[PDB]
Amino acid sequence: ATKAVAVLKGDGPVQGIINFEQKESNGPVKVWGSIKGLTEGLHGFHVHEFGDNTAGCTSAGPHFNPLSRKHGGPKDEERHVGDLGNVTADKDGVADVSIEDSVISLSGDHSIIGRTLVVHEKADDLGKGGNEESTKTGNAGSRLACGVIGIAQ
Amino acid sequence: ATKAVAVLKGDGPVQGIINFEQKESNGPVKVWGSIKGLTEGLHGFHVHEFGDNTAGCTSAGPHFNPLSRKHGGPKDEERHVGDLGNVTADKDGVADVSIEDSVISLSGDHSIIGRTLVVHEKADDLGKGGNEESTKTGNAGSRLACGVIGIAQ
Ligand SMILES: [Cu+2]
Ligand SMILES: [Cu+2]
Ligand SMILES: [Zn+2]
Ligand SMILES: [Zn+2]
Repeated sequence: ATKAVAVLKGDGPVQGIINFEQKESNGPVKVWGSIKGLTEGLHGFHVHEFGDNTAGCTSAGPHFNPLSRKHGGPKDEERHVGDLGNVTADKDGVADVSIEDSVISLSGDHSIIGRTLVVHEKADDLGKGGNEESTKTGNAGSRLACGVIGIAQ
Repeated sequence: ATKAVAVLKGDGPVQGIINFEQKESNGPVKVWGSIKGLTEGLHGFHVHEFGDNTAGCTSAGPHFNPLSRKHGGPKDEERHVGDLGNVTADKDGVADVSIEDSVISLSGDHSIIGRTLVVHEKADDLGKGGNEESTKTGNAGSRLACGVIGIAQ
């Protein structure tokens, strides 16, 4: 898959469309798009294991983590594959997302296709917060909106 | 993936949740579940190509057809990989689904993971409807509800 897409929808204001592009299977993938209805500031943004939205964002499970690593930030080695960090929402509550990541992929074992993109209530502390939650979730709070990552063109 | 799920939802009442299970990579996918809000009778059931929902069901594109054959029903040679036939809606408008299929898959070129499951307005003439549209859609009409097929536990 050179391209994927996810429509984030939630039980509330937050919604947005996020796009993933991988030009070759070994390449970095770029994730760009808009999330709306956020509060201003930092919000955790991750790919969660399951593409299951039967119980909303809660059925997606924990961060996608094929390597059984601990939680980190995108630049950390000790991170989970789905740790894309934070995205910032401006004053109008809008996140113009722009991330480039080389751990996640749209093909093979680290494929994020069919899994869930989630945008969180609070900032992800990037595993630097010094308590067990930090290394699990990054203390990023609830899942405001989520969507299953699907194949695009 | 041994399991997958699609939460079927659209612009009106028609909604449902369809599960997929494939016990070995080279064996059949069991699909099962219920849709609701359907008019009594038969409804086209197909996996469309893209799991792109930016435009609702409209952006999902054509029937997933990796080997370029023409539209058929689940049991034809000349079928498209996404051609899963028709579900039947009872007088309360609930359609229960049990399908075992050997052409779709949850792994490899035929993988329906990350693509869009669509329940249609009208019935699929199984491609044997005799006309140029029949050989593309089976005349199933509007996309009433759809979901991107995600990986499940
Ligand atoms: Cu998360
Ligand atoms: Cu169709
Ligand atoms: Zn994580
Ligand atoms: Zn077809």
